[PDB]
Amino acid sequence: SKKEKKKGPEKTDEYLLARFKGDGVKYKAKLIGID
Repeated sequence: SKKEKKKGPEKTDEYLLARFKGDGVKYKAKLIGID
């Protein structure tokens, strides 16, 4: 098994801001309730 664990980090909460500068806005807008 020892071999490149899950792709990149397994972060997901504090990591939001990590990806925020990428595909965060795409769903952020929608997950909110825009159009």
